[PDB]
Amino acid sequence: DVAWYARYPHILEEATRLPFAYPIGQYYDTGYSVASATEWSKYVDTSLTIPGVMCVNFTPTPGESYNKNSPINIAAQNVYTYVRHMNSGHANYEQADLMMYLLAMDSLYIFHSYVRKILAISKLYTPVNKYFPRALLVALGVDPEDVFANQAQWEYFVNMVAYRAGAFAAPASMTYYERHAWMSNGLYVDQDVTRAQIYMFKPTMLWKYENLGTTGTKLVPLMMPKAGDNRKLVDFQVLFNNLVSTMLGDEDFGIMSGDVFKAFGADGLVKLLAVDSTTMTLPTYDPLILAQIHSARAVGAPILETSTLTGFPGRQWQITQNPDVNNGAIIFHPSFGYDGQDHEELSFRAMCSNMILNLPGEAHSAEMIIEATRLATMFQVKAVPAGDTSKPVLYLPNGFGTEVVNDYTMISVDKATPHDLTIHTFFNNILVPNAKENYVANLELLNNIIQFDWAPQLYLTYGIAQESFGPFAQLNDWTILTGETLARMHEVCVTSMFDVPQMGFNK
Amino acid sequence: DVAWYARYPHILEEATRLPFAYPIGQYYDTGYSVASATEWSKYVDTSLTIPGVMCVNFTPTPGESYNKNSPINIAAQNVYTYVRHMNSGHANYEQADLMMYLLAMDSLYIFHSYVRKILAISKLYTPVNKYFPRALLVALGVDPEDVFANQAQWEYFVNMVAYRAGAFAAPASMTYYERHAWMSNGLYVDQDVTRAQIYMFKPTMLWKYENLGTTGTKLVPLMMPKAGDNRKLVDFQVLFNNLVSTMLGDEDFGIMSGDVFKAFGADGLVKLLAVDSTTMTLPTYDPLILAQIHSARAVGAPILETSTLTGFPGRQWQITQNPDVNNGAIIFHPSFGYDGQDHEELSFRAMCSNMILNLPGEAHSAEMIIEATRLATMFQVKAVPAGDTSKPVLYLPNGFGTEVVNDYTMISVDKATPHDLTIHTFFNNILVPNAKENYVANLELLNNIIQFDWAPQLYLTYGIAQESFGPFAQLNDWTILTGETLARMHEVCVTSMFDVPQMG
Amino acid sequence: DVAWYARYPHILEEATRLPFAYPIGQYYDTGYSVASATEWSKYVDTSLTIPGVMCVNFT
Amino acid sequence: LYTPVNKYFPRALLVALGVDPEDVFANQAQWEYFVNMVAYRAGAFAAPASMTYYERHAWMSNGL
Amino acid sequence: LYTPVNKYFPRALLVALGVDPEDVFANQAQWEYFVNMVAYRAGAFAAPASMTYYERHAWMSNGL
Repeated sequence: DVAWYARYPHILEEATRLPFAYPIGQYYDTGYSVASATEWSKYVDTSLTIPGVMCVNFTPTPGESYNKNSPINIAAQNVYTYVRHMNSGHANYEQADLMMYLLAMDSLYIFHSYVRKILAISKLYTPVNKYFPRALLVALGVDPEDVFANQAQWEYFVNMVAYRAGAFAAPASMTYYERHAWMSNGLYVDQDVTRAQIYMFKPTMLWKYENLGTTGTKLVPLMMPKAGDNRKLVDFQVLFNNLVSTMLGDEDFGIMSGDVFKAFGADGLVKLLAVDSTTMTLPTYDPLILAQIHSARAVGAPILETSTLTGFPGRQWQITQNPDVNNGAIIFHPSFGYDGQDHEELSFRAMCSNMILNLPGEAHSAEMIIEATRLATMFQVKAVPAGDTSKPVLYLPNGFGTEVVNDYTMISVDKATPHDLTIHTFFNNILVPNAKENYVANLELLNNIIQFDWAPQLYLTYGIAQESFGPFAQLNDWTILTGETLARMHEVCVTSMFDVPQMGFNK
Repeated sequence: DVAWYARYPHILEEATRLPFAYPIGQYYDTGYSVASATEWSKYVDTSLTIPGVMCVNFTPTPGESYNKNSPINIAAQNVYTYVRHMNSGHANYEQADLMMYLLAMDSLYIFHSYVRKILAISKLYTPVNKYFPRALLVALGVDPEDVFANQAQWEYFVNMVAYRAGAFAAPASMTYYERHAWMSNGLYVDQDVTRAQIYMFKPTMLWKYENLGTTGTKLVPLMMPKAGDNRKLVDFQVLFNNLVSTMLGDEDFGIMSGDVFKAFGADGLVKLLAVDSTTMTLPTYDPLILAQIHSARAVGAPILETSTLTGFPGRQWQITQNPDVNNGAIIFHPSFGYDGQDHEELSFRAMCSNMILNLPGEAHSAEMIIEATRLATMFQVKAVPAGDTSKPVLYLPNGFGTEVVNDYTMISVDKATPHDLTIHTFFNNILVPNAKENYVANLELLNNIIQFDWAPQLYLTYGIAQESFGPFAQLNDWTILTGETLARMHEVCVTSMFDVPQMG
Repeated sequence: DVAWYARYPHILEEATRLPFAYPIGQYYDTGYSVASATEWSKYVDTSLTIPGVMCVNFT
Repeated sequence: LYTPVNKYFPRALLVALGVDPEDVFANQAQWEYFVNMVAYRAGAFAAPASMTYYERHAWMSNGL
Repeated sequence: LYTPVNKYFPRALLVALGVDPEDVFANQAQWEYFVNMVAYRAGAFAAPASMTYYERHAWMSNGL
């Protein structure tokens, strides 16, 4: 529309001629336009730190369960009828034992997907992205040089995990295993461009099986390494030995493995595929994963048996069953809002309003709405403290999906020299205390988060004003979602996950 | 993928039936998910306000001009030897008289586009955007109820402006006029959706002609209504009636207009669009103008003759032409960084780093790079103050386009009752002092700004941290742009805007 | 009957898209329309329980 | 009986009949043997089908 | 070799051959390359293939 540009294309061509597409992964100085502005030292920001990795730290859940009408208890009955009665299984276990076995197999498979993602990341190098692979190895909690120096041992340990897992049987058509394996074994770009931001999913903990004999059967948390840990292969081997120590000597699990093998055949079982030296993972583009990560809503740290929570004596996360308690129901009723410290993280008050679910476009198909709400978990009531002096504030949900988000971990480069990698972990809620080195740090945090495209929505609590700000995101087509609607969607998605269609019903 | 959903499709159908497409322009209360949480009053943000209007407040510039070797003095020479060699005779004017006439014609055309947009906005209605049309009328500075009550007089005034300014001749082959008409006669969505957010361009000031007789000519600023001023038709009539007061029955202006009419024919003149009580502009999607908004870069308030600048005397913005100064050349070097007071607005220190040209995709053509940098203006040095004491800090650029951005104005809804329109005026740079109330207010402004898609990139300085934080914008394929590159691009675009295809 | 609904059918479509057919057998909490009303504890019935089985016990 | 839209199926109907619902799920084959043995033992006796007493009681008792 | 129907696999068969069953699990790559290095070093010597002594011993000591 400017006729001068077509009459002089050469002048326009040598006029612009700009660099365009700097490799991300390293610090970039912009320099000064006013050269005398070194007298205003910190008042001129010449830094440019583009982040690369946001790791979503999750816990695998069987859904919320406090009575026999839970989807996990209905699934326990539905799979026990197929294994025990429709296929003539053994009679030395109940339905809750079979479902606890089926839940421990999931933690086994998530560990396998985790270590093979560690394997496949360490072979990713490109000139356009200097975060590959080291920042992604840091976000998973390993020593990035151990996987380089001991690559063959890692590569054979992953295969040995997959071979040892063949000692147990678990149905393949149960979509719980497929969803957890697809979720914890993927690199996801946020934009589908050349040098995009990477999303990952790491387990915060796994579920460790514990036998109690007469007084039931537990699943306790086994903590996974966090992003600053620098764990070697020996640590992951000790973790895998700790995960299967209570499972290979158990005769109940041997009987249940034989029964699931007999009921579902050999081709109807979960098979962990073997990897080789040429096995590469590539970061794909998936708009459903991004629709999960946007509106993912973090619950906080898992509560442990050794965690000090004043006013909440026994409230550790555990999937329990007892034939005396709740007439043999599988019970997972966890408290949320814990952050690892014996105080109140009072930014969790910002999660006490109704959530916003915004999606791309205007279509909003039914399975798109059921997929975008998987990691969203709203609180319903406060937990009641046991006593008179309570330091934290714990919350009870209105149900949740098969995964809850514990927190997020963002890997970026440092603004100051020597520009190392920076690890910041955060909830959806972020408290900004009244100190000088909190406001510009939170602003760096916010600008690093908005580099990620379908990021989680942030809730910023300022302690100076005693005021939280609501959903810090750009909204396109949103709904205000209440707790009963999200509870209905959660019950649907958890019922679909534990459904086993290999049972030949008409249905 | 999931075999259970195909077995019970009615469950998945009825469980996920949610009302989407909430109308924007309203306050929405999300409610509580924890019913007890009313004891934690401001710690639970149950509020949701989406903004609708970001008005880019611009000033039309001729480019930077220090001497006769400037692009508009070269363009004055070019258009004067074109016009003089079709109108053979005894001309009573120079190059510079003709070019200052052609620059006053632009302020007239931008004023006509401004009041025509005021009329054409007032007929806009959408049930899903409640910002139409009162927020767009508040952002332009007009009282919205005055345009609805006095519609026929507004239409008569706009048709009379188009009839009076349309009596003068200006060449249509000069793309200066077409660019200013494309900015001024335009409603632009940031995304191609129905509940999109609106970008507008409004002149901060216009250039007012005054003939200095023997001592030359001058173009002085005439300020426009700012947002929330509730200006009536009588105020815009006063603005028009001192904009064209020196021009409307004038001898020399008629001679120059007749000369331009004989040089460039009737088909080669700038046309003015008329209104007929059905004229309605619609918000279009133009990613070329959104790239300029993304790389836009505010320079501050215009300096006037009445402005108090301690340590800076005689720094007012003017397109001056004196025959005894600079060999009779058109001179314009405005001083930037002024915000309307005497306190050294030290958010402007954050504009002393080099800029980031953010641009989407992976392939960037030469026209796209030369068009996206049009509202970008980087400071180069500090202006030297006259005196030991100096309250503000001013800056000199390395050139600028045919427009500079002075401000941005955001229109959203108030979260407190009643939910009227809130008006927020800001630069690219934003100072956050050490007070309790303005941290969450700056969060309100930041989240309001990120609702707009290709918004200008922000710089945020803090009081107690004593540091600015850099470009607050989601990046893409970017590049770091220096002052000499932007100066070359500004030279190219000031040359291309004022170019006339000549015969000589 | 109403000529405005035929002019803006998408507004009427999206404004009245509600999830019906709630499964029976569950407790449902309706919530509060007045957020302050938790100070009036049992005076606000936010509960909803639909029964399912009536067994006629005969001889 | 199972319906995802009625959570009273089947435990509420088993509680209303007086039976422990988990005992019927755990001991399904013995329950089926007991019911088939009741039908085989009581089916050894003769009662006239032209008496509508039996059909009315079967219509009430074998009915949801 | 792992299967749900036979809990002797593989540990009892590793015990019957006289190895630590956990060493072959924890050092699988080193075992796998030592076997190949044995097969490569044995190529330093020549022995006839049609002599059925080698075939019988190899088929006998490599079978379950």
